[PDB]
Amino acid sequence: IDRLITGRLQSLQTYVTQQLIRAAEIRASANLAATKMSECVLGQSKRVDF
Amino acid sequence: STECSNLLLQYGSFCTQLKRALTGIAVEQDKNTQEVFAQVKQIYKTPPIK
Repeated sequence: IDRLITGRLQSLQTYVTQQLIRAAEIRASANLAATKMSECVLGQSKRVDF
Repeated sequence: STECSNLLLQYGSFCTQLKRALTGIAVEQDKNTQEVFAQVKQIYKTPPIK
């Protein structure tokens, strides 16, 4: 039971770490989308290829 | 090692996860190179007179 507990705990920790990294990437993309909504829908943008 | 590989098969799918993560890392670097330099459609050429 201790061996199975160690294995399942390691699997759960690996899943949590991968979810944290993916959530950081998704948060960066959401910040980019919020900046695009603020600068291009609510006004006119002078930045090239933004 | 046959015996060590057979004992490694008793674990989970840990090494279909590290291989899958590093492949996604390696593919992402080519996207990083493509996004920065390949911003031009046609390969322009300078005139001989400078």
